Amino acid sequence: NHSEIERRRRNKMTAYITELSDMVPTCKPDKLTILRMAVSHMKSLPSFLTDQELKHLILEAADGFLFIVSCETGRVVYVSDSVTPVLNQPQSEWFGSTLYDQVHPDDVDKLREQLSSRRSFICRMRCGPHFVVVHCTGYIKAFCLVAIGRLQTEFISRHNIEGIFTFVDHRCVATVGYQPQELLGKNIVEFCHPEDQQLLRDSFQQVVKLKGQVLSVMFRFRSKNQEWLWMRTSSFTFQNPYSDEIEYIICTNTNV
Amino acid sequence: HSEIERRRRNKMTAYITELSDMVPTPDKLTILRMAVSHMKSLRPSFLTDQELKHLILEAADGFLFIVSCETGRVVYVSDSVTPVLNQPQSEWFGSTLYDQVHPDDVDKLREQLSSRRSFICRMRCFVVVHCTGYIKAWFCLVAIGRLQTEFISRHNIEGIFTFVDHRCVATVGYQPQELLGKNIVEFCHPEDQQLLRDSFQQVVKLKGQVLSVMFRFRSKNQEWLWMRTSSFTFQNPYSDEIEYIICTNTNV
Amino acid sequence: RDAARCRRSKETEVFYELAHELPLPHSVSSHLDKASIMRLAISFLRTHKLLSSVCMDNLYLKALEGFIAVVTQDGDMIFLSENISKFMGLTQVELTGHSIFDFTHPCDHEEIRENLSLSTERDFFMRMKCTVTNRGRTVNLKSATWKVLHCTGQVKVYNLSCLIIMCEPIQHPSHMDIPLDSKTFLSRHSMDMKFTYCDDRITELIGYHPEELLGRSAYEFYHALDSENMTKSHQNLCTKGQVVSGQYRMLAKHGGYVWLETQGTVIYNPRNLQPQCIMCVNYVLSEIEKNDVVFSMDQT
Amino acid sequence: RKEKSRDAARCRRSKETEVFYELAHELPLPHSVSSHLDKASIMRLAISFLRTHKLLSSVCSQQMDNLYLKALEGFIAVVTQDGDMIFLSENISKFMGLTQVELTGHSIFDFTHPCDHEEIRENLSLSTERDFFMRMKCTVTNRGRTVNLKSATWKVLHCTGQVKVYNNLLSCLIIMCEPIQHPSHMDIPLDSKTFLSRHSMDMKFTYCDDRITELIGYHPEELLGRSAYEFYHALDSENMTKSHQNLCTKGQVVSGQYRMLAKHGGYVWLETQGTVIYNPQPQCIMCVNYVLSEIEKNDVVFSMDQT
DNA sequence: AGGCTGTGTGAGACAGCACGTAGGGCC
DNA sequence: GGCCCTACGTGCTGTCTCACACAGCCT
Repeated sequence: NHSEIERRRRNKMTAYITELSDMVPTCKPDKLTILRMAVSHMKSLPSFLTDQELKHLILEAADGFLFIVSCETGRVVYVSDSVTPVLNQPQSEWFGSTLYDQVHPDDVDKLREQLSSRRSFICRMRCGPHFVVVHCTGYIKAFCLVAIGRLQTEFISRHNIEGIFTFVDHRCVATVGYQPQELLGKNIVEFCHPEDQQLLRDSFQQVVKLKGQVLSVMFRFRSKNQEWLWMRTSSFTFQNPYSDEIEYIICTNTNV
Repeated sequence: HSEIERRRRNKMTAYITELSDMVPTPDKLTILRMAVSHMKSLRPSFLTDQELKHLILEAADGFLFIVSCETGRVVYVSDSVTPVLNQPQSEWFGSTLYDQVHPDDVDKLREQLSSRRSFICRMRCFVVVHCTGYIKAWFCLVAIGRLQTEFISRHNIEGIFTFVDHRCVATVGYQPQELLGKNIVEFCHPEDQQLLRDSFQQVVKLKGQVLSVMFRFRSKNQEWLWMRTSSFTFQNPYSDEIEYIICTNTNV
Repeated sequence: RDAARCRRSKETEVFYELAHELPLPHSVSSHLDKASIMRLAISFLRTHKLLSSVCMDNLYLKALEGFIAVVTQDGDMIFLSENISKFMGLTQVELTGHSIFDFTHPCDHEEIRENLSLSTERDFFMRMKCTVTNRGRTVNLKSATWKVLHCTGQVKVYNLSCLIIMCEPIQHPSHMDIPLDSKTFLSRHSMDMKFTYCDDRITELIGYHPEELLGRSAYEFYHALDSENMTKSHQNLCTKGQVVSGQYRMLAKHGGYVWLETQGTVIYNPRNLQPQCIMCVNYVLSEIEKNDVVFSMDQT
Repeated sequence: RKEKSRDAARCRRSKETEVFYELAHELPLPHSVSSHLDKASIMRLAISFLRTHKLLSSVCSQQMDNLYLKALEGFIAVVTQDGDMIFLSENISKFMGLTQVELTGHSIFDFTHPCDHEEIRENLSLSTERDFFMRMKCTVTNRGRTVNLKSATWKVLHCTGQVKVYNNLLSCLIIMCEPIQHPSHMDIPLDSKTFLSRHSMDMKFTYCDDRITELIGYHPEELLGRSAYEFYHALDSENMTKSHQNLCTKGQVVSGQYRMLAKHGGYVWLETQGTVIYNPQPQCIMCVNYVLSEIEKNDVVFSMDQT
């Protein structure tokens, strides 16, 4: 219908005029007057933003810095001033050095192949020793590389449906005092208290049956020193996101 | 151009194949002849009124009844009132509509009856029916009927009781107005207080998935019970603000 | 170069047949673009078959407040009510055979797909394209505005699935036309289901003074057993825009409960289309029941 | 009466048109494009320019500077709290064809998949960091072939950035969209420290590159049909399942850094760029994994499969 | 010679727009 | 009556669809 389209266009134009009325700082029931005032305001103030503003806009969002390296030698031709707030390093340190020196000494095989037409790699550089990972991205021009650099008690133990140890986090060396290897391959029922297996068996048969809901139970675990301690567990069955099948039981053997 | 033409050709071929499958009896030209011949044997709207009623009564699962606008009298009622409302047509003929609904719902019908209409009432059988209809000259109204051990209790973040269903009288023994205002841990066994406290302070952290525990619950007569609770925290769908901790108490 | 100039003319002479035979006026039936003819013939044959398998009369459709619709496993509407034009700007002729997935919001496709597949009763809310402006003037499909339809029905199988859904619309609170009664009080809720403006009629029906409800969260009045249903209904209202609840108990001021039924709605800002507040209409289905018991702390 | 009344309307319309076409000259665009711009586009561009300049003056307040945009592999896009885009990077044409002039100022909800109108709404409105995926309309095919709008194919963007509130409260979101390259048409070189893979629908190893043996230690033929969830460290299971859900519901994802169990103990950090396949229904899922470090803590043993 | 696919053609109906006149409403 | 914002529609162009025209193939 022509009338509906015309009405929609008129309403859109009126809304835009109302918005421009508030946008102009100087400004008033009019349309020609408001347009003239907007033009006059715009007189005081080719691309929408100058090249000096896009840099700030990109730095605020991506939170990165521009660096330049030479393929033949790897010397840092230029580093943006924003390197200091990111890596806490003065421009002097980065300048005049080699990019291979500013990375931990096992990822050199990546940069060596990358530098020697688009480039993109993930590496780690020293933080003036804490190491951080930055997603370097950029292109290659006449031969030099230009690329901005962006930025980013208890022990979990899986189980089988029967109750076998299919995983042991490294924290078990201290939380329970047993080496991870020893616990693997043995049912969790054996390590339980002499006569407490009923509670654990019921909990294991219920966690797999109650449509996968978290359960909590307390028992008396043993230790290499032959002492009884109360450690709680939080058991819930993992489910495949798509197929929706039982993968394993995740138990967090929290210690009281 | 090419893609549009290819899609059109594929759609036409699919339609031809479907039409061929539909007919009982080719070279893409005899198919249309057979289809038109079959249509001629059969058979101005797509379906007749009776055929449309046979579908409406199977989808809505209701019936049709006619009532007067003067004294709530019934002139004619569809025969479909036998399967539903469990009653014969004899009662629904010459009687008053106000006498076939709940006594407390007379005012609603009285106001609604006296050009569209809609309301909800409960005819005798009690059930719930969503009456809808209009008004036609006769004045009469034409409308079509239609048809549609555990213990629950809420809890605050800390654990103070905030709501208990009437089933507490049988599940435990206390009255619904006694548990309110008293912490659940007070009613738990002294030995099991630690587990319940840990679960209550952990459920808030574990938001979105229910948590289950077990302990001993008291009763009106001094003894011990075994109640398994499945408590899950509640969050508003929009604001996602912790409001209350439901506890679907179960007896085991 | 004779069959091409002969068969093509022959096909049109045949395609005009299978079109005049359709149960439609000859003038309209003679202006179909060689594809709607089949789209209608196949649908008519399928609905006649399904009709045969299943198998004041002319007042049932008029009495009904919705439009009957039939959907098969694939999603091809094989029949629609003759009165669909009243609600949706589309008509039976031009919307009989098109895949249902072509006239629904992409986010709502999953619910329909689940519902179609084979407990036979079904109940869901879906958004269907509407081209009827508020003023009542029909508009072209190129400017369709989404409309929420409340659908009920039961899946059926014929000698091969099917579906018979009787969709109805939900009246807008600000454009109400159906008369009210003595047991209906309006109300306005904040976007998080927080009371912000309550009609003065609750003081007579439930037992709460209007000044005692402004601010308290709505979820602290529903009975515990209905919390799941109310949460689902509120989620549907937030995601779609309009929802009709079931039958949830509401706590009184001195004990017991009274049943209700809510028809929510959402109001949108006209400057940025940011949702403002939730408007609801409440019915009452009974009086106070079990008035000698105390459930919550407030009633105590 | 009528004769004089109509004359004033003609003069008013002429004056309005003259002012409208004079305003467009002020915009920072070439006169050629400016002259033929319709009135609505002129108003939209003026509004966007004023808003962006106000934001830059309020909050965001040289020899080698122009290279910044070219080095970046995405395109900046400022989005207000109402969904309006007040500025799009000039280089958006390459990734999506839609030129800056055509798209600038339009509502963001009009150029995104309807199913993704809730994630954007949540992210725009207020911890001031954002990292989410979105589906945006495109009009450029592989290798570059502009087509009409109605033939648009949705693309998935890894949107990153931080919100920013500027006093008039008004809040402008700044994002850095980055399209994910399709593995079937890889353009950047693949360095040595990488091994391709191909998993089934439910994340089961169906085919692994031969480099895995040199990188991790598992044989290419030793991992067929085994679920991938049996290898990830238990701490990263939540992140991995979230990434898998996003892959299923959005086509492509870039999973965050996690830990994968290797052979004879230890683990190596990995980053995966998943990509679903659509049959002209889904068929299979590929992945382009990365390796960040050598095996750590080789002696320690975690899973039974390593014993 | 039978139907089947791949290819371009002219013609009717379209939305986009701008610009007209006109009631009608503030002074 | 003095301006000034709204309400419907003439004409126009650039697109949309649809059915009509040569290439070619196993029975």
